[PDB]
Amino acid sequence: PDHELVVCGAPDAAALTGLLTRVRAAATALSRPELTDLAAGLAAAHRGDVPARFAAAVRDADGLVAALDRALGHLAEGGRRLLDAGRGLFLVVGGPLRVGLLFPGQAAPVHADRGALGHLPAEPVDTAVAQPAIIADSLAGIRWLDRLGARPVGALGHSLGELAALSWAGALDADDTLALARARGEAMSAATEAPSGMLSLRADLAAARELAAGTGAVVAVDNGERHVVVAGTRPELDRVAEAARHAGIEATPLAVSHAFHSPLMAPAAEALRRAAGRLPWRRPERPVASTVTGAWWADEDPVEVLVRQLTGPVRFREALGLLDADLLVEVGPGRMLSALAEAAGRTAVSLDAGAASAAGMAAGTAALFAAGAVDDATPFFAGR
Ligand SMILES: [Cl-]
Repeated sequence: PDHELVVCGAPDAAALTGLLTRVRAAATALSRPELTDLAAGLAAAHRGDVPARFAAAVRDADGLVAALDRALGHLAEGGRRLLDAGRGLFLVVGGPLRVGLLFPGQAAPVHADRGALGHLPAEPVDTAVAQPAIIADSLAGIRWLDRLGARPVGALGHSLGELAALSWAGALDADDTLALARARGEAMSAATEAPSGMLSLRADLAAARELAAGTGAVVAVDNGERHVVVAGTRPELDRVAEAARHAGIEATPLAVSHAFHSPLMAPAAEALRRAAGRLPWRRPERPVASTVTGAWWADEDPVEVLVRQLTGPVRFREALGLLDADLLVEVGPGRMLSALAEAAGRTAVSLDAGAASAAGMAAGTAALFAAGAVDDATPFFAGR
């Protein structure tokens, strides 16, 4: 792999300081192969009840020494919790922490991302292909969490990702979830009755509703105080873009040929209802914060919820606020939701399941171990 995962731990902070000092001395000038041997040994030796924990994803021995210097500096100042998702460095004394899962949906590319630089097109996703492709990578990430025995507090899924979150929660098996994703992507790829799309606003929900009022456009995706997407026909979107320029709000056209999460998706929701009502749904057994209802899942009919999902807004801000978690781990390809969660002020890292780079699998697994949601990092060293 291109990133190595280095874990260890000790009974308390003073003991962890001693151990990290020793690992730092031993790491200076190790070759890559030597680093892998050290890391594989440390994962074998530091598993089970490991009270105080360090984990880092590193490119090389110098990266490891850098990460240890940061962790040592932290402990020296009496710190007991250092969570740096963007550097894949995690240190926790007195855990476990609460870890929540994020299940992504389809990417939301900008139509013509400048470039000149703006201060001075992209093709839409093929949704019938993309939806089952993303769900397959998320189901691979759930298998990784199952191999590790992960113990998160709850999950949420963005749009499509709610299907994976329900599968993780036991409402539907993997094969049925993948088949439902195929059906959903086929339904949602059908043309809308008239040309339509989506427009991203750097603004909050009330500001978006003010710009959309009277235009025909509607809120499609509520991602947070800094990001709301509206949807509608092209004339409707043009009204909002004009209103946004007058109000001084940045409106960015997205590369999509559908007003997803608007009433123009009603025909697709009818087709989805047929596919969904044929499945042996079960009550979820783990907490799911729905981005359809903005509330915890509780005895809902899944057919009704997943059908009105298509026409109503994605309540990612509300669902993310419900999920009480010191650390979030994204379980899916890419880092779409970790980016969204970071923009809401939360700490998040992506496993980036199915990626060429082991960057995400090393960082994500480091986060799960240091937070105490998994007890054993040896699966990262298996079967290379
Ligand atoms: Cl709302």
